[PDB]
Amino acid sequence: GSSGSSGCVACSKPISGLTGAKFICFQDSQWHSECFNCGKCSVSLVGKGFLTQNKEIFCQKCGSGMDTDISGPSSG
Ligand SMILES: [Zn+2]
Ligand SMILES: [Zn+2]
Repeated sequence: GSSGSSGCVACSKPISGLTGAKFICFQDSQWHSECFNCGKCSVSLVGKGFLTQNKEIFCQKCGSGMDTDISGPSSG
């Protein structure tokens, strides 16, 4: 996206380019190590495998899309 610059999606600070910092590039957006985590709990996703549903980033346990039943997790 050559139209402008940006900062860490999680804090908007300007990333120190390729100066040697530890960063992640997901969907061309910028994330820092300390800012890469499960949206539902904040556990660091740096190391562990992450999940992506509804464009959101979650941990395995939280994103466990178990095909339990077609009723239960709804108003009933
Ligand atoms: Zn940050
Ligand atoms: Zn979680």
